[PDB]
Amino acid sequence: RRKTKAERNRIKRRKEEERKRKHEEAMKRKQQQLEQAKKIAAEVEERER
Amino acid sequence: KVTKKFIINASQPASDKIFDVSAFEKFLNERIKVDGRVGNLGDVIKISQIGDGKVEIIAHNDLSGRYLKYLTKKFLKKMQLRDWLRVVATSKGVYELKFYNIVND
Amino acid sequence: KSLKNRAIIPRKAVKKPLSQLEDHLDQLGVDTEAIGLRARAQT
Amino acid sequence: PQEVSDIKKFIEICRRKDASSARIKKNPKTQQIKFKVRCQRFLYTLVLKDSDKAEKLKQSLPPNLQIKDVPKRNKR
Amino acid sequence: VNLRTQKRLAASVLGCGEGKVWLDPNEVSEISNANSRQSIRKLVADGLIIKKPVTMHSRSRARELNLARRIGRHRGFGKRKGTADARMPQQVLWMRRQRVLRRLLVKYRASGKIDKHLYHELYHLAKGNTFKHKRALVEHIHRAKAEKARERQIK
RNA sequence: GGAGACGACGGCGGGGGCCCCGGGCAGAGUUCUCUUUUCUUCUUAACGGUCUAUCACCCUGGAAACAGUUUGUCUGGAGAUAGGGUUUAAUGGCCGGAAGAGCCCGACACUUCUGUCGGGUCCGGUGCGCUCUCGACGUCCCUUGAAAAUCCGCGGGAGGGAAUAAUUCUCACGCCAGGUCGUACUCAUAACCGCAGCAGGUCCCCAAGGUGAACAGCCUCUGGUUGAUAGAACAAUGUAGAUAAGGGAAGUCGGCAAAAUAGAUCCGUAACUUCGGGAAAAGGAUUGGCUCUAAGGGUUGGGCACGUGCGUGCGGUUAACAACCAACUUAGAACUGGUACGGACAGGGGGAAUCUGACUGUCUAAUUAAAACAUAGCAUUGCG
RNA sequence: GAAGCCAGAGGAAACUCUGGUGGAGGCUCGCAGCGGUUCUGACGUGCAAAUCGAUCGUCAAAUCUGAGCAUGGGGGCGAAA
Repeated sequence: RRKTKAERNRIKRRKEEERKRKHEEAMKRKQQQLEQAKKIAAEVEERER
Repeated sequence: KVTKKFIINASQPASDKIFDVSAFEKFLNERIKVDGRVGNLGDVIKISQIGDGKVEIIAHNDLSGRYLKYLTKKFLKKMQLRDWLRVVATSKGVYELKFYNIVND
Repeated sequence: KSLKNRAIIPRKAVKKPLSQLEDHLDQLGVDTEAIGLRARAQT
Repeated sequence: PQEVSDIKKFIEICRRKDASSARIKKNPKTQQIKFKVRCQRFLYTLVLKDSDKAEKLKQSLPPNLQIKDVPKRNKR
Repeated sequence: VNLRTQKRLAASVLGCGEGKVWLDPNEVSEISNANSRQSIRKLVADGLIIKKPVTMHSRSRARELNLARRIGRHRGFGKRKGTADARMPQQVLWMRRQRVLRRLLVKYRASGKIDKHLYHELYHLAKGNTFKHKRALVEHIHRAKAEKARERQIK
């Protein structure tokens, strides 16, 4: 059936909501990597060796 | 409810007995307008003296320090001190009165 | 005032004479010797 | 200029041979910190929240890489 | 003592016109001793050279006239100088009216107040200049609904 | 095979910049009185990442009770509407660049050398506005509106290719190199030409505010000037600008010149005509200020039963209702000043006819702009 | 305010009328530009070996204009003076 402007606005709002959730989850994984940065440095050292 | 704090420092001209803090308080009480009308202070804006030639303004509305500086300059023009006294923002919400730069001739 | 053709120079950009300041304060009724404007005046 | 979103990739970039220098920029109004490394082609910027672990990332950064803090005024 | 070079240098340093440059008339020799942009900057910092502010061009009367024209003044037959089409185009009025009517018809069809056949008929009536405005279109839609309900009750 | 690579004009939509409106911090001005006032700074490049942007294309499905749809009537069984996607296109949002810059304000230091340290640089709105650019349409042609260098894609399958590992990978990072000139300044009432620092001539961009239909006229902001022999007096005759009682062309070869008309809204408009015009024909009524009224818009938002912020199965078209936001026109009424009301500026005198050339257009630079020339149409001649 | 289009009212239909839409024309008022009609105009050893003022024609095109290039005196070019 042909959709309504309210339904289109709801679809749009879900689109920016999922974009914001992706951005927040990327910030969380960056923070986790910053927390475990020393092990990452050791692994980079091991790979270069 | 938000509360805004404003200091009008006039300690140096008050100690030099050039600026009258009580007269300035009366001028502020008669000229500060709320909702476009003077004499509409009530409990919204309170003007007092905290000593040492300093004026306290407590405002629960969106009163502006720019408006307070405008009224201070109006009072200085009425007292013929506009050409010799300057109102300078020193801190956030604090306006201090001081002399202009003077040369010795 | 000549505001039709040019703007008035700001008061902070012009340094005031001590003699003029003492004369104006004396006319207003302030004892200049009791406050010491000579020390406040620069050179 | 390029922005790095991975701590591992930034560590490898700082261990690249062409990484001549590095600097740390602090933005306290935004409460963020930036690690900028100067390579041959690109300046790589890592953006982090201002935190103690962000400060301790200096220890994981290589020692021979000359790292400096950005002053408040860029004096010519 | 000539100060043309100093005035030009002060204008270039201060980033203004040469008419906005003020040189101190009591420090003419010290200003004339300045031949470099560095010395001009030093004199600007010392205050012997300042940039004069701009000449006043206020907009208060224009804003007052805009308020008066918004509340309805100064639009009489002795104030109009262009033709009616020149002041307000009939083509722009028609475009606005057609866009309002088509937007309302699209909204009604989407919300299900009117069906698709009635939408087509009202679209072609709107193109054929039946309705002066949205209110007239709404009354026509209400009358059509009332006639349809009366026909359904009769049948 | 594509790109390079292409006309003119018309309206419509998107984006940047400019203009305009409101709030805030800081500074400046005004202040007899009024003005929470007026003005000023409040900015973000190339180059990249990422998320999106009309056309178009694809999948499902099969439409008359025809439907979708633009300001503009085009599209559809050669597959529309609807639903879901894919992509050309950024001068759009955010991020890196990049605040460390630029800008504004303040406080110290300062023979100079020289500066030093703080606080900010924020949030919105509007549009028949101006300018540039992009996109989709449309109109016109007996007019159909460059070429090449250069770059890319495809068809084809020659060669070259691996487990001693190979790689002839348009991916990422890294290494090296980039020669010659020209670059000042003017571009014009003084830098060019006219014998000259000559009121002449000489090709382009960028283009603020008010009035107003308007890059009309007039005033103003930025930026520029204040440069063109001076001083005194106010005779005749001049050049330029004006007014004049009464009469109103009696003037003069001749209404030459001047005056009168003029914008906008409404009423109304003849003969003739190639039916397109004439026509703004003619002739009339009105226009200031103030206080109101009315009309013309945009955005968002519907109840159950389950699974669990979405998926179905239903149920209803009084949302014909609420909340928020918004700008310019049009019409009507009262009151009020008047010698004036398009109060300056700006801006058709009109009509009855005759001759004449069809019209638009062109020429005698430096005495003639026209019934001259050209033009479309028509007619004739020559050529296979 | 030309084709084209929409709606309403008639007509058996072709068409007729009414109200809109649309934006055509070597159309029209008019700014700049281009040109050069008139004035007992200014100027007349001039600002000028053709200039100045007002007024005027034209203003979406047979419009205006730069650079490069071509045509050279028994010639060229010429909407023909």
